[PDB]
Amino acid sequence: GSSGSSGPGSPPGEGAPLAADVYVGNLPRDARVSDLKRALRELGSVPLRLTWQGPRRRAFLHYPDSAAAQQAVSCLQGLRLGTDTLRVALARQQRDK
Repeated sequence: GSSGSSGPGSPPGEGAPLAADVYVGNLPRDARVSDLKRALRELGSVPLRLTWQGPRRRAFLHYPDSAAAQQAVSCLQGLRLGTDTLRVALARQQRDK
């Protein structure tokens, strides 16, 4: 074997909006909320609320607090349904009225 190095450094979580909403796009043609839910369940990534859209092919996971979200995301990452690789990433947008 061979090892002996660290790799610290993670997107801080203080001061910025407590937006604990994860964005999910690039869903199959006729994807089913279940398909996604299941994976989330087994992955212990079950949020309080989940907004799934059909014709729009989008999904929004609402976690209790940022922490909960972050942890989940890292896990969700990579996960894909079929051939297409779902586009999962913390929902962030600068929309100021």
